[PDB]
Amino acid sequence: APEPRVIDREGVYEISLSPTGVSRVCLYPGFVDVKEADWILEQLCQDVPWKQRTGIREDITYQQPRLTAWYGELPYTYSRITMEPNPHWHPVLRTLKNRIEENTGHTFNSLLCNLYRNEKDSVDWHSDDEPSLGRCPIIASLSFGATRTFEMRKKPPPEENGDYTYVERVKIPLDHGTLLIMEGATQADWQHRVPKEYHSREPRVNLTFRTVYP
Ligand SMILES: O=C(O)CCC(=O)C(=O)O
Ligand SMILES: [Cl-]
Ligand SMILES: [Mn+2]
Repeated sequence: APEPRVIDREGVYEISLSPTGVSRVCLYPGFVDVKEADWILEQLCQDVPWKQRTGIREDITYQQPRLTAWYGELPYTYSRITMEPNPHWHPVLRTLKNRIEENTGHTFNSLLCNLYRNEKDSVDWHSDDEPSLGRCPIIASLSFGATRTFEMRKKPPPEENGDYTYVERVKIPLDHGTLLIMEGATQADWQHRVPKEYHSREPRVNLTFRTVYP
């Protein structure tokens, strides 16, 4: 089994060129300085209306191993009743939205907040390929609190018979205040997850900004 590549330096990485196109990730460690990130984490922990929700795999439901809240536009196929998106952005979240946009040149209209309570909270392998994100969505990820690992694995071609054993893999540590951008063919050609850990972890808040189209 090949060895996962590690991305942990500020930079811009074309992680693949095919089959759909160039998949690109950009890493910005310390996008938010630690002390400001400490204050932001406090605010979001006190104010975001975190709730336990269910997810779907294979038309069966389950309690997601994370708490969530939504702001702005919601992907068309999700349930507004279940996800309860707030069209009025928390002022702190609005600031971070504006700061990402001013520093990267990308716009967003949707925010998913994820609270990983501890080392047993996680998100399983997936792509951000909801239809209303379009082909090649630009997705910005901002992390606060405990470091957790963002893993990626390349979607195998058909001749691989659905085996992920030998696909290319990337590992990215996401620490306090780090911004990560995915763009290009990344949702098309890759999956990603945040795995559970077998060692004590304090809380982590992740902000995933996206653009939902009508
Ligand atoms: O928390 C992370 O960094 C990943 C979150 C994610 O993949 C999602 O919100 O769909
Ligand atoms: Cl999950
Ligand atoms: Mn995702």
